[PDB]
Amino acid sequence: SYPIFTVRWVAVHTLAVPTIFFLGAIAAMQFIQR
Amino acid sequence: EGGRIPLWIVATVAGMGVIVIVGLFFYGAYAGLGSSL
Amino acid sequence: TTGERPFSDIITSVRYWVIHSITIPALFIAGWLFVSTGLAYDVFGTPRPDSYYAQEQRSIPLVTDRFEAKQQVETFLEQL
Amino acid sequence: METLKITVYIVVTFFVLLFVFGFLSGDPARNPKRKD
Amino acid sequence: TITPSLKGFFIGLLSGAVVLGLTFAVLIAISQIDKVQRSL
Amino acid sequence: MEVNQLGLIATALFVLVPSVFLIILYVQTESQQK
Amino acid sequence: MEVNQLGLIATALFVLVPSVFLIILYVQTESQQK
Amino acid sequence: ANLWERFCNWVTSTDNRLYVGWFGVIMIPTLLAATICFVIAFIAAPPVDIDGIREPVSGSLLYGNNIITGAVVPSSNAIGLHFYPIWEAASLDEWLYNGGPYQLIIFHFLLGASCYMGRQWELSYRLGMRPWICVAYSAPLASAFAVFLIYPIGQGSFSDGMPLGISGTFNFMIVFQAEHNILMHPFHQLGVAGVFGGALFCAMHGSLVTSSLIRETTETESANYGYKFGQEEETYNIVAAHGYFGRLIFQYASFNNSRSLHFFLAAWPVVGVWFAALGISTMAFNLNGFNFNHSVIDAKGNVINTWADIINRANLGMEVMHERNAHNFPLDLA
Amino acid sequence: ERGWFDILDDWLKRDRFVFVGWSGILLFPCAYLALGGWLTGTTFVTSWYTHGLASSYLEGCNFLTVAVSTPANSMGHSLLLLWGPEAQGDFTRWCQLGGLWTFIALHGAFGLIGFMLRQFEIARLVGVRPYNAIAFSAPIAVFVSVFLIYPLGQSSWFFAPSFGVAAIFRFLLFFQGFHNWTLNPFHMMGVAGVLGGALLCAIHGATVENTLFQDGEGASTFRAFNPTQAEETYSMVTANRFWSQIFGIAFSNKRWLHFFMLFVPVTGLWMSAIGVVGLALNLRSYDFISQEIRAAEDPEFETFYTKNLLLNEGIRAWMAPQDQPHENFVFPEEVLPRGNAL
Amino acid sequence: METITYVFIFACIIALFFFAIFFREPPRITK
Amino acid sequence: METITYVFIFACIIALFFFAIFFREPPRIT
Amino acid sequence: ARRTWLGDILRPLNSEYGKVAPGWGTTPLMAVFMGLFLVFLLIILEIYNSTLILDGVNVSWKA
Amino acid sequence: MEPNPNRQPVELNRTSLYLGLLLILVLALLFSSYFFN
Amino acid sequence: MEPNPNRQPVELNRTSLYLGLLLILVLALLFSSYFFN
Amino acid sequence: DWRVLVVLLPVLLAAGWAVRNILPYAVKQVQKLL
Ligand code: CLA
Ligand code: CLA
Ligand SMILES: CC(C)=CCC/C(C)=C/CC/C(C)=C/CC/C(C)=C/CC/C(C)=C/CC/C(C)=C/CC/C(C)=C/CC/C(C)=C/CC/C(C)=C/CC1=CC(=O)C(C)=C(C)C1=O
Ligand SMILES: CCCCCCCCCCCCCCCC(=O)OC[C@H](COP(=O)(O)OC[C@@H](O)CO)OC(=O)CCCCCCCCCCCCCCC
Ligand SMILES: CCCCCCCCCCCCCCCC(=O)OC[C@H](COP(=O)(O)OC[C@@H](O)CO)OC(=O)CCCCCCCCCCCCCCC
Ligand SMILES: CC1=C(/C=C/C(C)=C/C=C/C(C)=C/C=C/C=C(C)/C=C/C=C(C)/C=C/C2=C(C)CCCC2(C)C)C(C)(C)CCC1
Ligand SMILES: CCCCCCCCCCCCO[C@@H]1O[C@H](CO)[C@@H](O[C@H]2O[C@H](CO)[C@@H](O)[C@H](O)[C@H]2O)[C@H](O)[C@H]1O
Ligand SMILES: CCCCCCCCCCCCO[C@@H]1O[C@H](CO)[C@@H](O[C@H]2O[C@H](CO)[C@@H](O)[C@H](O)[C@H]2O)[C@H](O)[C@H]1O
Ligand SMILES: CCCCCCCCCCCCO[C@@H]1O[C@H](CO)[C@@H](O[C@H]2O[C@H](CO)[C@@H](O)[C@H](O)[C@H]2O)[C@H](O)[C@H]1O
Ligand SMILES: CCCCCCCCCCCCO[C@@H]1O[C@H](CO)[C@@H](O[C@H]2O[C@H](CO)[C@@H](O)[C@H](O)[C@H]2O)[C@H](O)[C@H]1O
Ligand SMILES: CCCCCCCS[C@@H]1O[C@H](CO)[C@@H](O)[C@H](O)[C@H]1O
Ligand SMILES: CCCCCCCS[C@@H]1O[C@H](CO)[C@@H](O)[C@H](O)[C@H]1O
Ligand SMILES: [Cl-]
Ligand SMILES: [Cl-]
Ligand SMILES: [Fe+2]
Ligand SMILES: [Mg+2]
Repeated sequence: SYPIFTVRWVAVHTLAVPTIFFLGAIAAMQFIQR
Repeated sequence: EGGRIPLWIVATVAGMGVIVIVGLFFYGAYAGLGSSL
Repeated sequence: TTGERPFSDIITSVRYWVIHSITIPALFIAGWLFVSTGLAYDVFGTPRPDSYYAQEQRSIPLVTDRFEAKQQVETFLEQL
Repeated sequence: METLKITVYIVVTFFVLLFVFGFLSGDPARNPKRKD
Repeated sequence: TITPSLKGFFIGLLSGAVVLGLTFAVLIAISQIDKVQRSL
Repeated sequence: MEVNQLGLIATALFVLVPSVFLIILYVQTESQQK
Repeated sequence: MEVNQLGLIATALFVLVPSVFLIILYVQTESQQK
Repeated sequence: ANLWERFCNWVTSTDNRLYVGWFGVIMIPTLLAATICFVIAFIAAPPVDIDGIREPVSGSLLYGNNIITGAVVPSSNAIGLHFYPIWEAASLDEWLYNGGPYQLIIFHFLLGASCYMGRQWELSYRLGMRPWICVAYSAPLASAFAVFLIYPIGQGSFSDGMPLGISGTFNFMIVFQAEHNILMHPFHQLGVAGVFGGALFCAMHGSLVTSSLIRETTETESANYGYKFGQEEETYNIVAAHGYFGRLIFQYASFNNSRSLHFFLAAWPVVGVWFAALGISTMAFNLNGFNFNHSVIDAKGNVINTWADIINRANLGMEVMHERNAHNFPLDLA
Repeated sequence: ERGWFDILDDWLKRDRFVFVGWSGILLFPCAYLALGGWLTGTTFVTSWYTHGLASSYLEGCNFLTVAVSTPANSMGHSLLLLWGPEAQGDFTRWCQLGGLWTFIALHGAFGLIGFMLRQFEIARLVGVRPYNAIAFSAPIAVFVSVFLIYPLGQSSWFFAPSFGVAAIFRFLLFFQGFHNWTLNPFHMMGVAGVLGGALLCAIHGATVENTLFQDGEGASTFRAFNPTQAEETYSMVTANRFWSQIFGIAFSNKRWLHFFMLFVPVTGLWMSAIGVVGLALNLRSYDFISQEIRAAEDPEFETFYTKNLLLNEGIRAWMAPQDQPHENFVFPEEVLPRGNAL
Repeated sequence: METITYVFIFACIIALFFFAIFFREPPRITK
Repeated sequence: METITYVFIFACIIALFFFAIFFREPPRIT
Repeated sequence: ARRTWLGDILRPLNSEYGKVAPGWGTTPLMAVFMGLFLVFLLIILEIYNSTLILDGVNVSWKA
Repeated sequence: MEPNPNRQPVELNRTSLYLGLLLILVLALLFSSYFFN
Repeated sequence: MEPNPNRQPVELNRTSLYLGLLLILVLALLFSSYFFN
Repeated sequence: DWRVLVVLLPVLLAAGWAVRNILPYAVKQVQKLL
């Protein structure tokens, strides 16, 4: 009944996908010591 | 199945995840790089 | 409504979480590894804590030439 | 200066008394609907 | 002659051409596939 | 020439104040219904 | 104070010219019929 | 009705061109006193020894100021938080030298403005309105209290209260930055969000209502004649406004409820300015903006500067220069 | 009639969750890249080679101190394209040279154009007047004057604002110390428009909410409004009386009120932009000449204007060596202006 | 002359307040 | 500044002559 | 309306109000000239900017 | 409040405007020299 | 000549006059210091 | 570079798992449109 892939789907993922990636990256940075 | 996991549980778990990650970021202000030490 | 499935329907569905209990952690772990492996430093050219200065140098490696800027940074990085 | 002090003390007291006694004069009743 | 920056210029020119070309190709394609429904 | 420093404003206001008075009166006369 | 000598005429005209323009428009509005 | 009863009736009358009211009984004389003293002082007051170091600062027009540089100068540091009414001075000459007008003005103003806030409740009650306009006005009021009263209390002197002037205001801001790093304080950042956002939402609401005005006029007349004071029908199409703004962003990001929309318009700037007021009121007790000076260090221990450290260099410039003759000991502790 | 253009037009203008339109072809990639560039830079990219600063989460900065910093002064006003003669296609060197700054600034600029085109497009399709687009000219005037015109009049992009919280704070303080920007009447009109706008926002919202008609039984009054209702939800007549009696004047015309709400902050931002165009050329309101002549001749003459210049002089001397590292300033302790003790 | 000018403009503004309040176009209810 | 002032007044006068001649209220027989 | 000698001579030049070519007409050719003009502006910008550096073109007072 | 019956319209015709402007401008042309002195 | 039909009456109401005078006077109060310099 | 593979390894395994869990519903959506 409802479509799965839409313009809305793309817009959501262009933001969501890098966000989670970036958050994991910044999470890891919290353990870096000089 | 569209409606099985109640929205209030999703909100609570999602919210708790935000608090944990931001909490980690605050912990990092006091340890390692950017800690002044 | 504009036709697309309601977000509330989607994020409460089993099939969504079947998919995203995998995709979300995978991306998070990928990001983690981007930093933990040190690849992030080399992609963007960001100094590691031990690569801001040479051991006895106390002068900042500032770019001072427009068209020989790329070579200047290279020269600076050799001096490490 | 003493005369000025006394004058201002009297002026201020006068207006303060007006404010207190004014609000004591059935203020809740001074509205357009339920006068209570 | 073709200085390095003239080559760089052509590269930037082609990259923009490719970005714009592909964008409009994809949008034209999707527009033709998913047409709006109108009354006759 | 070392002229009086208030001469300019004196002249400008001498011209503008009454000229404006007249202009106001004329224009409001014209705008009245005929 | 050693101020700019044209400051007075500049200020005066800056006030008077547009103020007068508005007064002209206002008064000729009032004098119209209805 | 007796004299008192008729007087009360007049005071609280809904038919006065300007509402008086009980708060008005205090507001009117205090604001008049503050206004009259301010005007006289701004025009004619001699130089004031703000910092108590016998270095009088000229604030008034007749003593070499213009509109931009002119001020009513804060009272002497020698006075501190001491009450300095006219009758405490040996003479008006002394009173003026020591900045007596400042105290007279700010105390009368703050009382009158507090009563202005009370008066707003009061009239709303007389008119059968809801009562919270005065709550909106508490944001700017609290901000006036912050700079004129709370900060001086925290610092121990009305000499550190904000001057009553355009350049004196900037002086207060620059020194505040030097001593509290206000820019790096989240309450001031919230304040900026409140005023930047308030301006944004003002322009937003203005543009959206104007965009959706219903055609009631000809090309040659102002569209404003399309609305008549007290008409029962709404003058714009909110459904059309929502249809526009919901498409500009997305549907659920736009308001379709006017009451909710207007609440948001009230709450955003008000809350932000509350936080701004609280920034100043809490930096009054020296809980300052974030300090990340030398926060980033390399493997050896070399300081790697951030933009925070560049802010620090600017702050140091303000610090070492301000009140250049006032400090005898190495730390500026208040 | 119904060719490929018209078919493409149909699809672009579909009523969907996120409207696209023709303007979306410009807007979405430029906006996405500007935002993406900022997030990328502040997370991973240094400012060591351009500024001698750390500027990313990777280096240990926090949300307040991260930035995408401007290129080095020696870059002049180079567009600094990835494939340009500075970076020569090398992505790493491009990042190290401040290429992300021009990337963000330029995509940001074309993004704002796309957004304002979007405002025009949607308004036309929905059949409303385009006042929202018009009001958005103010944010555009600000972005263009500050991020483009200002540095273009200066020596290089270096002196443009860097994209960061603390970096922007630095920009404010620089403008105080070097331009005495608080003294500028165009900035002052800007302040009046912003604070006046915030005032109008607060007062109008509060007035509506406190002159509501009772249109329901609820003590929570939000449900007692219908989007499609013909009637005003609040009393303009009561609102008008209240303000007339409180303040002396009140709005009586709702259309004027709402236009005035557009006018005030929009005009203010425009005025501030004009001031910054002047500062691009160091054409400042720095001084009052009369004040300076008097003060120079009369060492007992002091105003808040003279006090603030002393602060500026401190800002300049103390911040310049680290803030302008390309100048190689060495100011020996003895030359630094300082008051007593401090 | 500057003081006179500044005080003049200020006085004109105060006079304007008086007229704007007391000699305003009176709000009249219509439809 | 004086010369400008004198020439300005003179120029306004000549302009007035123009309007007073060519844009006069036309004399009419009723 | 008043006819004049000059008005009559110029009449043909103001007689085709609203006259259009059908459909898209010369829009495609317009687009090509616009595209070329954009490239032209980009070239002169990049020369002035020292982003495009050409032999024998020294962008300075010294040439 | 009832209208004041003593109110009268005011007029200045075009000729009077021109005569008045002539008077003002010529007076200023005459007096200006003495103002400048 | 026949009248020009494009001619239109012009208006400025009292509120607009007040708003306009306020703008002007306040702009003068602001810019005057810089004019005197 | 080996880290590129190590970093993108979770990403590609996640995209594949998402395809396997949506392919019956993705083929169904595309065939409906065509
Ligand atoms: C509409 C969307 C859009 C717009 C307006 C821009 C605009 C810009 N980009 Mg961005 N970009 C986009 C989308 C967009 N980009 C996308 C989707 C990506 C991901 C791939 C990028 C990735 C990107 C990078 C990495 C960079 C830019 C850069 C730039 C700038 C320079 C572009 C240039 O000089 O090209 C010139 C090309 C054109 C103007 C197109 C020409 C088309 C004409 C009309 C046709 C002629 C071409 C012809 C067919 C080819 C023949 C050539 C032959 C002779 C060899 C400019 C601000 C640079 C910048 O920001 O540096 C600081 C830069 O480094 N972009
Ligand atoms: C905020 C920017 C902005 C906005 C919202 C508008 C809005 C409008 N324009 Mg104006 N215009 C602008 C800026 C803008 N314009 C600029 C800077 C110019 C050049 C002088 C023009 C020239 C112009 C003309 C001649 C006309 C309009 C018209 C219009 C209207 C119809 C839409 C249109 O034609 O858009 C035009 C499209 C754009 C502005 C988007 C341009 C995107 C470019 C091509 C991307 C280029 C990328 C670049 C090559 C990358 C390299 C960068 C380099 C530094 C390396 C509408 C009111 C028309 C109108 O009035 O009709 C009644 C009209 O006739 N515009
Ligand atoms: C080159 C290539 C690839 C081209 C292809 C382009 C293409 C076709 C793309 C399509 C695919 C696609 C969509 C991709 C998406 C890419 C992507 C994710 C881009 C992101 C772009 C980007 C950075 C966006 C920034 C995000 C953004 C807009 C943030 C702002 C959101 C925000 C906080 C909005 C404010 C919301 C809010 C509460 C507003 C209140 C304002 C207010 C009080 C208004 C007053 C008011 C309100 C009313 O409500 C009504 C009623 C009335 C009366 C009224 O007074
Ligand atoms: C800082 C702003 C100040 C607001 C403070 C108030 C705090 C309250 C939070 C309100 C925040 C506003 C969000 C409303 C949210 C809300 O409260 O409504 C809830 C709403 C519920 O929708 P449904 O579950 O019904 O699903 C939608 C479908 O039914 C529609 O087909 O979900 C959303 O709209 C969120 C979608 C996320 C957006 C993802 C799309 C990203 C695309 C990018 C957008 C482009 C914009 C265009 C410009 C380029
Ligand atoms: C309630 C906590 C205080 C937070 C401030 C928000 C509400 C009060 C401010 C309004 C001042 C504007 C002038 C009055 C405007 C006015 O007259 O308002 C009127 C509006 C509607 O009035 P009603 O009579 O319908 O409802 C109020 C009561 O009668 C209960 O029904 O009141 C509300 O919506 C109150 C909402 C409270 C719900 C809690 C809000 C919490 C906000 C969260 C803030 C977090 C800050 C985050 C920063 C990082
Ligand atoms: C540059 C570049 C590019 C691109 C890119 C991109 C597009 C990116 C992206 C990106 C992204 C897109 C990212 C992201 C992100 C994110 C994040 C990092 C986040 C976050 C967050 C947070 C942390 C949150 C928080 C908060 C808030 C805000 C609010 C309230 C609360 C809280 C606290 C929750 C390219 C390749 C073309 C090329 C060249 C260059
Ligand atoms: C519309 C209202 C606005 C308010 C205006 C304020 C009015 C201020 C009037 C001040 C009156 C002058 O006050 C005058 O000062 C002299 C000296 O300066 C004071 O001097 C007097 O008191 C001191 C007390 O120690 C004695 O030493 C002295 O011998 C005695 O003459 C008196 O108190 C008074 O005669
Ligand atoms: C040192 C301080 C110690 C505090 C001691 C505590 C004593 C408190 C004093 C209470 C006396 C006030 O008493 C109050 O006075 C006023 C004025 O006369 C009365 O009279 C009023 O009546 C009605 C009330 O509806 C009003 O409309 C009317 O205008 C007014 O005359 C109030 O009805 C009465 O309640
Ligand atoms: C130094 C600063 C000076 C600034 C000078 C600015 C000058 C401004 C001139 C305003 C000109 C107004 O021009 C005036 O317009 C009105 C309408 O409004 C016209 O009036 C016309 O319309 C009205 C209204 O329907 C009729 O009642 C009237 O009979 C008819 O003639 C006048 O015939 C014309 O003279
Ligand atoms: C700095 C220098 C400035 C100097 C300022 C000089 C200002 C002089 C003010 C002149 C005011 C004229 O006053 C104006 O008179 C006209 C008639 O003439 C009145 O108009 C009245 O009569 C006319 C004619 O019968 C009717 O069309 C109109 O409906 C009616 O209101 C206006 O109600 C009044 O506003
Ligand atoms: C937004 C991230 C886009 C990724 C850009 C591609 C990196 S490109 C490449 O990466 C190498 C790392 O092995 C570097 O050594 C090298 O200098 C660099 O040019
Ligand atoms: C994307 C650039 C927009 C330029 C628009 C030029 C349209 S061009 C036009 O297109 C029609 C169908 O759409 C055809 O029938 C016709 O042959 C062609 O000339
Ligand atoms: Cl100081
Ligand atoms: Cl000390
Ligand atoms: Fe409204
Ligand atoms: Mg850390």
